[PDB]
Amino acid sequence: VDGNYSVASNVMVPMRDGVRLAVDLYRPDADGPVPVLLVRNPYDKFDVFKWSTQSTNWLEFVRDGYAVVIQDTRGLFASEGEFVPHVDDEADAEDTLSWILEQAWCDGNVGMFGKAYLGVTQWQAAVSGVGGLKAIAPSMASADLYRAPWYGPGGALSVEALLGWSALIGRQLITSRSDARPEDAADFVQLAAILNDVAGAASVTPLAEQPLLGRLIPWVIDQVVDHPDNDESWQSISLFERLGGLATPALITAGWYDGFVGESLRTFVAVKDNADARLVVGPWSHSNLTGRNADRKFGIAATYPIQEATTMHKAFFDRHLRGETDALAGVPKVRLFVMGIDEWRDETDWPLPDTAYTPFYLGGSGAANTSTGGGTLSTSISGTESADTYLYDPADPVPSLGGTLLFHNGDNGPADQRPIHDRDDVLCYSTEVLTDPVEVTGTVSARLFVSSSAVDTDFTAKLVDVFPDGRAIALCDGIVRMRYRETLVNPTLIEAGEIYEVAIDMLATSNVFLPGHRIMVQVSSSNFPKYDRNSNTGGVIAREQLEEMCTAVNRIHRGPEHPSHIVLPIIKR
Repeated sequence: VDGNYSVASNVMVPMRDGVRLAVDLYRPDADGPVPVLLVRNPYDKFDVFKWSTQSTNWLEFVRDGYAVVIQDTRGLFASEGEFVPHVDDEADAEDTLSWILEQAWCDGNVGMFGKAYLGVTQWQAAVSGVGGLKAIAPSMASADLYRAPWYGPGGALSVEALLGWSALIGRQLITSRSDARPEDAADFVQLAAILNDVAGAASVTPLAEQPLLGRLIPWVIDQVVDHPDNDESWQSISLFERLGGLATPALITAGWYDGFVGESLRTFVAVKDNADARLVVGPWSHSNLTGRNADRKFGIAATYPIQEATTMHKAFFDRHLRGETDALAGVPKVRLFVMGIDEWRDETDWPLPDTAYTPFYLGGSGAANTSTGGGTLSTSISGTESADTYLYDPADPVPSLGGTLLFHNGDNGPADQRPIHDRDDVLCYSTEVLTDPVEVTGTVSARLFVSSSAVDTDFTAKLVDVFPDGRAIALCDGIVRMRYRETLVNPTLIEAGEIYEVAIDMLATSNVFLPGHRIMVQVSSSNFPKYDRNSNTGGVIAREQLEEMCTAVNRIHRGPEHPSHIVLPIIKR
């Protein structure tokens, strides 16, 4: 009977090392083998409601004759072994795909889908070289775990991401225990205390001293906190350099305020030339897919469109797993939610073909400190050589507000920035009020001429849409940790007082700045706890006591000889 299926629970699948991973099998009631979809999940295969609303109505796949396999990753829930994030998923996926292809009900075509960690596991499957894997659909995910979600292209630790995710894993571990331990109740209460105040949890120094999280999951320190450089421990789990050699179609989803957005987009660029890649980018954060935020509404069309996503995935799998050559007719290559006009729009490529990478130069009379300073943005080079100066004190960092936060207030991406506009360490530069719309859609970076009294420090840049009513809405932002200014791999310190030209990777955005709005940039030296705070010492930042840290007098240089600017991807239509 078409539309009918059965579900077998806890089918144990043996890995190469003998450890068995548990899967559930959703198999259509049909004669003959069927195409198969695999989901590798660290959050309990049984608990399909926890993630499915952020993905697809995938039971439609099963009713339409796909088999679906959902697997507990190694060491979690019904699976045997020991859980350490990322390090076993390449081999475990290869073995799992091999097992699936052997089964009587598999017709030789496997795909995957899933979000975040369930999207990472698809890139880790895709590098296995198993021919039966015909397509993947990694949503809001990354193929380079240093660059997202644990560190970033700027070389700063995403501390709220680390601590928030570790705490959720700890609670998961405790809730899943066969026999409760005497300390479970208290551990559970204190993991909730981390999740209720992630910035406070991230404020304890030394950062590397994590008595609770380091005990429940030592990888927190042993891998992430102890490896601030993009070293072999990170490269060993990175998939990115191998993506260019694949020929695997990929349906890639991202969100403009999602923690993985920079790496999600880079996977699309890395695979688009060798197979059928697809891009969908909505205005979502990792945990807020509604399109509604405290001070910014994108309209109901911005709500994660799960039914259209289901239709698109099925069309995608029909083309690549069933060989239905016309299945993707009418489906665009790229589909972006363009903010400002707040509309979905089809494109033929990402980056957009006619992108004009345009410098907007920092300038203005007087000091650019606070939103009532003199800072300007202009497409013309500033005529007068000036400099803006502020004190970055690690004990008083600029609080994170919106952006791509994951667990610390991570449901308000397009956050109003006015609560930090008064800060002397927040330099503001903006255009005049616009009389014509300006569309900025693409990757965004800054090039700043900076100097410090310290031998290391951070510099941040944040792009902002100023509304007529005064709302200053965050778009995209980035950081550069000065020791990593040239390389994330082999850092060197800087000379106090010397001027450096540094790039700040500000990820990406799609926004039409409408008439009556302004384009604004904030520059500073902290963004906490989105990023951990630089100690301004050149030390091992995560091993320093707050007392051991130094303040830094930092300076942005701007003028004809130091033309600091933000590079905006301008689209004109």
